[PDB]
Amino acid sequence: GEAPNQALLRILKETEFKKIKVLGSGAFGTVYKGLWIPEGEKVKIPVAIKELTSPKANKEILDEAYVMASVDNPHVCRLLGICLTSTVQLITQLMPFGCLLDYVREHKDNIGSQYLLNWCVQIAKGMNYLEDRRLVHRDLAARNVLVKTPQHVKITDFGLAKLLGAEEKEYHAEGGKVPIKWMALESILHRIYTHQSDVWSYGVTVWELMTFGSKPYDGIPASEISSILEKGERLPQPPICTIDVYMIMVKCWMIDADSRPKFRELIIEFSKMARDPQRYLVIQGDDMDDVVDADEYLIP
Amino acid sequence: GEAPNQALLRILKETEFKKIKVLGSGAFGTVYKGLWIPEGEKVKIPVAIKELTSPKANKEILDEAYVMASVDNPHVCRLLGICLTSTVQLITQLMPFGCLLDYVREHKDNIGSQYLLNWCVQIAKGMNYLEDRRLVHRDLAARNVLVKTPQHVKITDFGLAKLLGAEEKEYHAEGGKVPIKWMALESILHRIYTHQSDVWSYGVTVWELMTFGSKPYDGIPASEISSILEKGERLPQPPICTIDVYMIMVKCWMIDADSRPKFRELIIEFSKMARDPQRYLVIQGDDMDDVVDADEYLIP
Ligand SMILES: CN(C)CCCC(=O)Nc1cccc(-c2c(-c3ccccc3)oc3ncnc(N[C@H](CO)c4ccccc4)c23)c1
Ligand SMILES: CN(C)CCCC(=O)Nc1cccc(-c2c(-c3ccccc3)oc3ncnc(N[C@H](CO)c4ccccc4)c23)c1
Repeated sequence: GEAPNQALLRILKETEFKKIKVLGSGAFGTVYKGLWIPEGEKVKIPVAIKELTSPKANKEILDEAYVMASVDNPHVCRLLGICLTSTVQLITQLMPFGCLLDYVREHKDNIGSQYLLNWCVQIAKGMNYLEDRRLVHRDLAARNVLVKTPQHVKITDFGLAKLLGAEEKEYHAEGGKVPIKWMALESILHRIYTHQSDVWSYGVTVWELMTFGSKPYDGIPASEISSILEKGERLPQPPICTIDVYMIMVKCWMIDADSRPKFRELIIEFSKMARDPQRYLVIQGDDMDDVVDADEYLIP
Repeated sequence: GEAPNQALLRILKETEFKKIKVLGSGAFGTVYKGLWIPEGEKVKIPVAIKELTSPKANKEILDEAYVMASVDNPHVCRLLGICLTSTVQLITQLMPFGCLLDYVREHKDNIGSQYLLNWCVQIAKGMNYLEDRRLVHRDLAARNVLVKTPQHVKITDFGLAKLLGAEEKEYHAEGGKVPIKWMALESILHRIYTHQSDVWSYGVTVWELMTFGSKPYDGIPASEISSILEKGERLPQPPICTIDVYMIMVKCWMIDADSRPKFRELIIEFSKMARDPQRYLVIQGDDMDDVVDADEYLIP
């Protein structure tokens, strides 16, 4: 009827792995840095460990496990396993440089156009993988893209992700509590989510990167966003962005979802731009200008 | 009778230059970071400014000015000028990375053998220049070599330097107060200073670099150093040093000063070693070893 999901859910013993330090905490619970040492082999795998014993929350962690266990792509984070302790723990590959949002914020002065454009390509590849797997992410943002190395990023945080049937094109949400400033207008108005609603969020994610981590609609409270977007207002053209790049962003933000580009198209277009990055992003780097070194100023 | 010293002593107005920050203070006085802007030209020269009104000290500052004004070489710091304020100020090119001693101490983990050996060559070139100018430095150490860039260092601090006559081979000091752990044995015993006594100090300076800024004879008080050296004891072979390199150090430390190498020989020998650095210095860089990244550990 539909393709059997034959993904393997690996169960790990708590004794196999070692918590080293807390990486962060919040409403999601807390995330630890750790080492995972399977008894049989001589390997030590660096890992991130996530835990929250509420009933609804336990169901949600396992829903997140299902999705991470079912994805396998170089630009998306996979679940390594779970540990069934007093509270359930998710285990995944450590992404040492943290989320991309924080990375761009505290490396503005050393991030070149080659890296910005390559990230855009990589995220588009991960999303296209997810689309092929009939999976709608529903929470794409710079904070949900992690950095394994500065040249390799991965999509993560599938806590809102939803699978789709072969005979199904959208997902009608309920209750909500979704990040408003990253979601498509049809999602705000009618709680509809598509692969093309993820493309909107991709647009906003790209906007974050090009603005080096600025908050979208900084001065605006969530309740207005709907009407602003209804009026035809969008995120402004970032300083470093040529019209070429900003045109792609704007295309991701059109009312007619089918008019928006597909992730495979976005891969291609950003791939093209990555071949000649300084034509498409204008960055200063890539105090006074009359300064001269003493041993080039010779006796007059 | 002897070669006229036709060096120019440039006098600068205090209004020409701008103190930006104190770089350091001590018995020498204080040194400021600054910018020098000659009124006529559109240049802004980064400079270091040094001031101490004692009578003997004023004579000494001017003696230091004489020497710095009389040297011109890429591996020695020249005097740009002096400013005749309430107290006299020496002005020279800023060496932004500070003294080499501090540099090696706080970059151990990122200093490769190529840099260590090249520095050794550069210092030897500067000293050979000084020898040609008939000038005996008398205070060569890692602290008196400044870093313009990580790949270009310069000799400085001529406060003990002495000029020599064409018919003269040594300098008999008086009073003293000279750094004991860097000076040759004949200087400790008989207050004699030569170009070959500077070579001893060069040996100790190289030892500092190869030990990444260790204090020579760390546990020993100054009064013993004479007898230790008299007994045949020397600084130990640093961990990273091949016998080839340590042999050069030891040669710099022989009783018979004429047996010690000349700076021109030291230039050559270290130059040769700089062509294949990892043959002559063994450094680890140039936690566990069973660590494996999660996306190279595939499902068993
Ligand atoms: C609530 N979310 C929608 C927003 C997530 C933003 C966030 O705070 N992410 C986050 C928080 C804490 C840790 C990590 C994380 C890090 C990390 C490493 C160094 C410094 C800072 C963060 O590395 C990671 N590697 C893999 N996953 C990570 N976190 C996700 C959950 O965000 C995760 C999911 C499942 C299992 C393990 C970890 C991570 C990532
Ligand atoms: C007492 N001496 C035998 C030991 C000197 C060790 C020392 O403290 N040197 C020192 C002290 C203060 C400033 C400098 C210096 C720096 C510098 C820059 C950044 C951070 C730290 C230090 O840069 C310099 N560029 C040129 N000369 C410098 N100092 C020498 C006197 O050490 C100097 C001599 C004459 C005029 C100006 C400066 C310097 C160098």
